[PDB]
Amino acid sequence: GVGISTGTFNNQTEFKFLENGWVYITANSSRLVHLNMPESENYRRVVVNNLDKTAVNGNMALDDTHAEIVTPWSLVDANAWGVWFNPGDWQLIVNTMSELHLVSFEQEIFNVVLKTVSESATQPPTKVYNNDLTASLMVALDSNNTMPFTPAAMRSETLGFYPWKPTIPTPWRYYFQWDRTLIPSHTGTSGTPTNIYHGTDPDDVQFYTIENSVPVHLLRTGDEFATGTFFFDCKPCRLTHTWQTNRALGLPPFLNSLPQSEGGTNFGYIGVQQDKRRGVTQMGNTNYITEATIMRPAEVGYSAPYYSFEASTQGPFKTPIAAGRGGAQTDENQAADGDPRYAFGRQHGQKTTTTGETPERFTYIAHQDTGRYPEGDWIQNINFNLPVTDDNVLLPTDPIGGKTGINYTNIFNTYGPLTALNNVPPVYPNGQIWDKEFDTDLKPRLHVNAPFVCQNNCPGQLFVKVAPNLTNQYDPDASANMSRIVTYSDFWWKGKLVFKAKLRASHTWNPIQQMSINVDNQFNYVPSNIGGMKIVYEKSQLAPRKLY
Amino acid sequence: DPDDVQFYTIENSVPVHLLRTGDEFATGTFFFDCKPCRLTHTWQTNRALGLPPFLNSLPQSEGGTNFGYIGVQQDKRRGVTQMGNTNYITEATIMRPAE
Amino acid sequence: PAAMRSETLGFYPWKPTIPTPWRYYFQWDRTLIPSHTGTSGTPTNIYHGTDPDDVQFYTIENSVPVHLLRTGDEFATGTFFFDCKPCRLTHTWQTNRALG
Amino acid sequence: IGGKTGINYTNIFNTYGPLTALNNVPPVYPNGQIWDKEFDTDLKPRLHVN
Amino acid sequence: LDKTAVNGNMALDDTHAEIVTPWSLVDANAWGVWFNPGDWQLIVNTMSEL
Amino acid sequence: VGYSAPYYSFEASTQGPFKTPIAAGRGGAQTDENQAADGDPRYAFGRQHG
Amino acid sequence: KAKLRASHTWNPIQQMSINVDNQFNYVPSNIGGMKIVYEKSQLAPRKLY
Repeated sequence: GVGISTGTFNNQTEFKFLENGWVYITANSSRLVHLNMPESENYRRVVVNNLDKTAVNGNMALDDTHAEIVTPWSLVDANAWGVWFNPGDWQLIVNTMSELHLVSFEQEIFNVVLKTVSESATQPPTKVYNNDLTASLMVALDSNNTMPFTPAAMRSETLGFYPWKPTIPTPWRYYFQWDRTLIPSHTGTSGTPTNIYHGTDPDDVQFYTIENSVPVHLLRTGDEFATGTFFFDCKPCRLTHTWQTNRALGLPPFLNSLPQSEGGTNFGYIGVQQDKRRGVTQMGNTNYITEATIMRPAEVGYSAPYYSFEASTQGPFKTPIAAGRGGAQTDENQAADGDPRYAFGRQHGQKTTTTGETPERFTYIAHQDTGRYPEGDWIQNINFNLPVTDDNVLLPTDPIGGKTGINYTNIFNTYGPLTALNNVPPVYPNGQIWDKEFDTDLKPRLHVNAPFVCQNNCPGQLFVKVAPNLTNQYDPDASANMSRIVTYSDFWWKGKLVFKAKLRASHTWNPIQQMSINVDNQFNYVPSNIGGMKIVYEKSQLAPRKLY
Repeated sequence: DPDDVQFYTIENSVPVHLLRTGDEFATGTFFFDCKPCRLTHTWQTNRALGLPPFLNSLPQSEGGTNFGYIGVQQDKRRGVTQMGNTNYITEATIMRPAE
Repeated sequence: PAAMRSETLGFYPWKPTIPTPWRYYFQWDRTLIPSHTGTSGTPTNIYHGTDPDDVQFYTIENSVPVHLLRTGDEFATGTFFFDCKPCRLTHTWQTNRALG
Repeated sequence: IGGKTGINYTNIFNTYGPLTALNNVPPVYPNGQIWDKEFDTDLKPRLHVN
Repeated sequence: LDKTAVNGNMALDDTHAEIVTPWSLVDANAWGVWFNPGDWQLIVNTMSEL
Repeated sequence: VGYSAPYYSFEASTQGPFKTPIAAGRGGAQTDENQAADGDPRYAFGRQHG
Repeated sequence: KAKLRASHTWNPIQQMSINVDNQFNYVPSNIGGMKIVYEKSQLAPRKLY
């Protein structure tokens, strides 16, 4: 029936508590989605090459060169934490929960409406909107994962986070292979290094088309679409942060003299001469046992070359790392590498009533201190003669290559068989939830963008398109653009994402750190005098957990 | 080093079959447990993982010099980077799933 | 694990042994910029304290049952079963130059 | 390296990769440790040195 | 601070924070607690894996 | 077989510098105690333990 | 034991084929000389992510 509804709005979060301290969290999300017909119906192979920016010696990190295929479809993405949780629900979770399992995901398109636009061309402009009871909306769910995975979170291009604001899909595009050579330079280098785009190797050509690879449904106003329930197989995610670094693992030394009266200046003393002590050290040629030299079981965290850019065929890129600075939670200006910095618009958090194309940004400083403090590291000769001398110690202030701004910590890697590290914390709201595992034979131990990893497969991407509404004047033999009736679709999209969490328990006398509303953040959770919302970022691993 | 010495002899370690001109020896079927081997290569590098940026201004006519453009000033862009101390989002700087 | 400090039980049955005073680490933020015999002045050697988000004050009393053994009582832990991987009592000499 | 006459490239060098074959630590009688607890981290070390 | 204030002694750092409890720990996670030299001789000379 | 590491690397974190642990020590050090170097543990102990 | 390949894309992928620049590498010579040239294995492409 033309006038029969095919679905119901649902944005409730239901916490069905269950035996053994577990809780099934079913996140419902609903959105009115607005879709226009594509600029063209043709798959386009477009190449970007910003030789102007990189021609300036010293700017090679600004290389946007690439190739892509701009498809006539659009992508519906619900893979951001802000499509399923308001700040209250996130508080409930990250305060009262310890672990979080992804269970299932569904989505369905319903109440499809297609309209047409006609313009009068009268001296005072005016235009009218008419419904189409016969137009179709093309829907395609790529369940076999034949298409490339393009998680729109990276571009802040998922659906909106507000249940009461309409959203739009992202015009889907995917990469096309390309070679590219860009020798790095510096301000003051002569001439111009080789900055060349060489085209595409035939070995790597892959042109995917939804029409030729996925079933498509011609939905009308009285038709509906559902995906079916897809069950995840991801490893559990932990909502608690480890704080112990290598110096905080094991049995501390016995104190042979303790403070007699309380006070910040009354320290205690081990009271045993350092080379006369007892214990286990891997430093085999020295008798000194000190907190910096006592054997620890393994290593927490690793050092990586920071602000390294590596180059492969496609061009330079940055080397990713698991975590950033340790103890940098106080200041955003000291985040440095590792910690992710998000930029996004009014759909995804920025005060919806702001003006201008500048986005809103922040840097996520995680609570887990699995990081490094490069200005504290040093190498010294094996002979370990103390106190050390200039020639036998490589301080972070010693230039490498004669460059005063570079030091060995920039080129210094320590990931070995003894490394231990954690998965990336969830980022709310602008963070990804799940990411596909690489189809490489040997796999990375984690991903930096999504706390969960699809071990085998994870849900297909939903593609939408407004079916070509053709004028009578159509001739496929012409090279000119297809004449089309201006058409667009407002359709409701509903999702159901199921989690499972475990309720936390206190192991300590002291209380722990929790999310709370306070006067310094009161107004970030309520609409303004003109209805302008914003969703600020939230931590996810407040409570401490014992590493060892 | 004496502690590392290992001298082997076939005679003292394996049963030896004496095969005359009228004899034959068969080893017997062996069953492997090896991991699968893929006869396809992977062309993507870090620069080609994920969703490309939306090209605000596509080309209008074909030609070797007719490149597309993104249209948004780099410091003014939207997305994610691990370089937490800078606003620039670029194809060389944007976060990628792994390496 | 007391082995790291050589504070485990003794190794002779005929010599009595003492237990070790138990302690555990708190959380301290501490910075120390390395130097050499030749650096000028004194680089930062600062202790910052504790960040409230890493504080964990455990007590035995509030976490574990306590058994009050008088001069005629006994306490048996109960058998535990391990799940470790095997250890080898043999070594490898082959380096890369000796493979194949 | 860096002009320090007693620091050579081998001091800042790492050759660990997808090809490293290495063994577990041998027991040390009598001051060695017998067992250890695995760290409660999401990604865990391949061996303990203790 | 006194020891580490001397330039070039950073390796001798011992600073830390600990909780001193009224409890004592019984630890038998060492080899000598269990095996005498003769038993070790036997295990290491006659056994391959443990 | 085996790997190289930035031996006697000290790495700083929130709690202060620590020595980057390595799995195994030198090769050929069995013939000279002066070349024990990193990797191979050194045990210090008392009259309860040897 | 192997699995046959499918075609996930519009384009034709690369394949090994005899061509005039390489035909004589697979036939004996007038004096009976054989040679076996090396052949690539992973000709077909696949999507990584």
